[PDB]
Amino acid sequence: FDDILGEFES
Amino acid sequence: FDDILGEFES
Amino acid sequence: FRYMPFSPAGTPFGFTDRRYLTMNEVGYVSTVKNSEQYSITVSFFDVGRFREYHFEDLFGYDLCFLNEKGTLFGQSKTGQIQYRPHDSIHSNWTKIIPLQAGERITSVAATPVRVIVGTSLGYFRSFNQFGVPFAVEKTSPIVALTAQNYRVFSVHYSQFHGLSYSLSELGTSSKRYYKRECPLPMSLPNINSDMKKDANLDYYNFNPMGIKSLFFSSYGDPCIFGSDNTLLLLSKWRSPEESKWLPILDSNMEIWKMSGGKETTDIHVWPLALAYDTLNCILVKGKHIWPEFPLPLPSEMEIRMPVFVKSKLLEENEIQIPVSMAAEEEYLRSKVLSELLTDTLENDGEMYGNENEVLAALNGAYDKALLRLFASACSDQNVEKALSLAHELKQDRALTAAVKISERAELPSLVKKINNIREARYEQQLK
Amino acid sequence: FRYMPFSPAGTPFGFTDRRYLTMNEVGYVSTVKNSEQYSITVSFFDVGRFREYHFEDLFGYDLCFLNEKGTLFGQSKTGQIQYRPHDSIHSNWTKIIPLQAGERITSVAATPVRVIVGTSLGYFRSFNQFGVPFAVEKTSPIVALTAQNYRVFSVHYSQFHGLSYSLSELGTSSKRYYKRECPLPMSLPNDANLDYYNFNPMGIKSLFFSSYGDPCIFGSDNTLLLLSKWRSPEESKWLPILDSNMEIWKMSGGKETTDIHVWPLALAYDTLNCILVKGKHIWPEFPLPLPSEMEIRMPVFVKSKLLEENEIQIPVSMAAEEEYLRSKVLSELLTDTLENDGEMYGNENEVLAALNGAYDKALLRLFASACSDQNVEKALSLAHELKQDRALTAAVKISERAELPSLVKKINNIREARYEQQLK
Amino acid sequence: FRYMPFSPAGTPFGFTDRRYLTMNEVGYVSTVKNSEQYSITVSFFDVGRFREYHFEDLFGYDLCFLNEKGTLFGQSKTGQIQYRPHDSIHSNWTKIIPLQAGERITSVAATPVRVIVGTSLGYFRSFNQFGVPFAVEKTSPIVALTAQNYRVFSVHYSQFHGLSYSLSELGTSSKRYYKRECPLPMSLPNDANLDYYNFNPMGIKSLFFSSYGDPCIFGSDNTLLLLSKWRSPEESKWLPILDSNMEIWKMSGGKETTDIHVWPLALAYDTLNCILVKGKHIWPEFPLPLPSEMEI
Repeated sequence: FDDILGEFES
Repeated sequence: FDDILGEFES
Repeated sequence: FRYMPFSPAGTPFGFTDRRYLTMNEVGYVSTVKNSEQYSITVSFFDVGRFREYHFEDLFGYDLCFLNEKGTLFGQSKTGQIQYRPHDSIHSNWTKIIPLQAGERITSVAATPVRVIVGTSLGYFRSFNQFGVPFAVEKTSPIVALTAQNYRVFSVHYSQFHGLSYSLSELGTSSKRYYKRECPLPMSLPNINSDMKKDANLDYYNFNPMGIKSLFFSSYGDPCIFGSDNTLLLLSKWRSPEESKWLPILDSNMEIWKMSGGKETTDIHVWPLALAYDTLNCILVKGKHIWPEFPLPLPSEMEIRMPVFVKSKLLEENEIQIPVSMAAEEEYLRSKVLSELLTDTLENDGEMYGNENEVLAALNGAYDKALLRLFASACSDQNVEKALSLAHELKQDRALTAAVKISERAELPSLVKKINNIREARYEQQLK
Repeated sequence: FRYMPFSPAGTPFGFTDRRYLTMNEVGYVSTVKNSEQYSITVSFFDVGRFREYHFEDLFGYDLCFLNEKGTLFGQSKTGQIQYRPHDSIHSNWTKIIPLQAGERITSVAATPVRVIVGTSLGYFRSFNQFGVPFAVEKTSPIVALTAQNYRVFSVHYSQFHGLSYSLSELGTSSKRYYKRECPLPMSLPNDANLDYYNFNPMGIKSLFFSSYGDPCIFGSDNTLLLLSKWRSPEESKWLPILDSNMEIWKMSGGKETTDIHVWPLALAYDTLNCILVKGKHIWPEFPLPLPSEMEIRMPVFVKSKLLEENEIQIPVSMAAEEEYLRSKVLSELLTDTLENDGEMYGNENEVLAALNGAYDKALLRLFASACSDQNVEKALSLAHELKQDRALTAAVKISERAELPSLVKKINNIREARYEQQLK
Repeated sequence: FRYMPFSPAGTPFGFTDRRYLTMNEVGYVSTVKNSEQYSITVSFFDVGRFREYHFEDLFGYDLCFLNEKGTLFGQSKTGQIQYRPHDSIHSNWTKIIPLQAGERITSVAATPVRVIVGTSLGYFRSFNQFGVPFAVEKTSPIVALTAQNYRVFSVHYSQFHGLSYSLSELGTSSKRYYKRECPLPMSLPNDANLDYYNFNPMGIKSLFFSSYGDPCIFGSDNTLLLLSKWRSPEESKWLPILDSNMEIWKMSGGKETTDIHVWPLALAYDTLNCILVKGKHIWPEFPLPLPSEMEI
């Protein structure tokens, strides 16, 4: 899920 | 300053 | 802890056969051991108004409360109370307060319109002047009661909270609280090991809390007088979040000043009442701290903010007070009394009919004392402190006086800043 | 019981002739025994702003309080106090507090606009910065005081309640209580450091308002306690927001030490300003080390579980839980500040925004783990706690990838439920 | 003074190898010392409603709380806790509570939406039913906890004035106090039943909310104390609405029997659900008698 989490961070 | 003080009392 | 029967300004028998049951501005009540019974005497300070009388006590009343219309007597163990109107219009009446096993009456109080009884289990029983009972309330154990008109000031004690107080009004239907069991910051007696052979030990066995007396002021503010001999007044009691106890008289310090800066051991104060700015009391000269027989004439002790230091009072020297140092106390005292009285008038209105003039003179004394501090601040070139003092002035005419003082002191920046205060107040006055 | 003169972060003499009177984020004040008198030094951490100075103490001041505009000095036995503004522009002033027999001054405090003195008999005396008295109050015996602007945090002690506290504001007109003698759940001290507890029986190493105006206290258990919701009497809570013992343990790579200690100076948002004391005693020495910073952490870390996962490294899932709690608490406090008192430093609004961001971010990591463990129920509960609609969206996408259609429907119910409230 | 692990209506081991962890109107939980570990059994009174079960306890839980939705377990020294929902649809979860040196979990409690942990240092830790932490609060040392929905009733100990109680609501907004460390008017313990007062020094046999939301406590004096009108400060008082000693004497026809003791389970509006114990011990043993009911 790191891509969705990373997507949310930015 | 005693004269100004007396003026306020009355 | 043992709950003892309390009465305002009551004294113990000690090593004698007589004592005072209670004592205030109205008069004093004494009891004498008469073989197997007692002889109670009710005396008055206004000999013109009331006539001293006496009667035989076959019950052993150890509780009493005196007001201007009658006298209330109580028996701590059997629960018998009696109300005796001074005048012949209404008859005496007697009642027996229900008491559980070990429950004692700890304090009684009476006004012309209310009778209150408190017990060691915290039962709060009130009646009207004819003995018609109100609802019975359960509170913390009661140790002391006083009352004025329809209002009651009660002191409570547990092993849990310590000392607390309540402030209430006994209306037509029910009891309403201004303050309910708030902390009571009265200093308790610190009894030593050399006290077991002390001459005054008897008093603290008779009154463990050391509450010499408690009462409403003539203007209706609760006061209490503990073993530290400081008069504590409750301020802002109409505002729960703002209520504060104010020490407004260190009687030890006043006696020290009266004795010309000399430490004494034989002069003591016995509190009767607070009249505006004056403590009604008995000056007890002797080994014991409580008055005995015969009773001296009442004295008067003007209240003073506890801001005086012994060492500084000696250097400037009955003790004389340096006009500058005297101004700080007078400012503080006037500030407190004004704030109290203003709250009284805005909520209860006048009672005696001259309060507004009293308040007016009060505010006058306030600004005057403040201007003396302002003058001193100007003399020391302390513009900052002077400006702070100026902000505390009340009357616009007082702001004027400050400007004139500043002008003579040749402080032009101060003058402009004070005139800014005048303008700033004019702006707020239109909103 | 003997009341000892208290000052924030003050130290005892021990076997020396010098000690620190008081200490915070502004600087430190020390006193040295000079034969029959004392030599007091006032130092600053921002050498640019103020200039370090010293003077001869002919009175033996044992009470002190330092703020950004001046320093307050007190003598517990004689009752003499002195206020010394940092700038030479303003004058020093001296006063003597009246003291009854056995009465000591127990604590003093000062702000740019207020000077406070507390005694063992419970006398509470306040002044303005120039020494003009406002009112004398009688309360429970005072053991410790701190202040900020017009607000005062006072600690009291009886033989009945133990420790209690009051929180008040000294306005232009009157004194008002937010909190009046409520329970103070600070652990009392239960030896090599005995000199300290003879010097400070309550074990209160320091106490202060946070930079954002929340009361804090630091006891012998070395836990930073912050008072939350103090504006609502029925809702007020003390929160442990830093176990400094645990942080030192983590810093030492999971090793128990005996020679590293924390001395609290101040709390700035999320960071404890402090001195790290390396040595036998738990109080700082001479010369004073440079101040350190210790980020506050919710006490939810377990040593045994931290060891298994191995300065100590923290498992992302366990770190997200603490970050969620910490963000939650700080957000709630700061929002309460802004909703009632507004800003103080000028960055609070930005701090709050970043705070809520950190909150949802940590929450989403917990949501991911719950989805990874097929825990649909726990995941839904976590989703309810999300703040941003953008975070609910991200949660939906995570549920989709995790192939949890029942979760998606229930989360979408949350989104629509909020959108519906938006239509009112 | 010793902070012993507390659970509602819990019993000591005594000379035996088994005891009841906790006990109420929902059911009863017991633990048995076996060869190397422990064995925990969770039984119910409405057998038609819940499935009785048992499991191997490798941790040695000494704390327990039971409700209508699940069972909460706690280990006082390692700080380990476990929540087991009655329905298999919901997952069990385990969590370790941080403990400082000398700190013990002293009481735990649960509701359908809350899990509560209290310690001897006064740490108040709250969670939802899935384990998510909501808050950490510092209070006076906790000795006893109980809860109902969002309300919590906690008993605290102070060096200075002894036992106190707090009453609060853990809503969605913020924890609100109705009573904050107020006096607890319960008589402390003043022999065969020696092991019990070593097991529970404060003598609090059990505590709970009534069916109508009122905090109840049941001490060694065997009197059910009810806190009425706790919503209103000026009139919140504790009522001794039941002296079980009297009701036993009435059931005995008028003969003082030191054979019968009451073991409180719950208060359901009009009746006190309990266990009538016959024997030398004042605590129930095995097997467990049928639940009785006492009129108020």
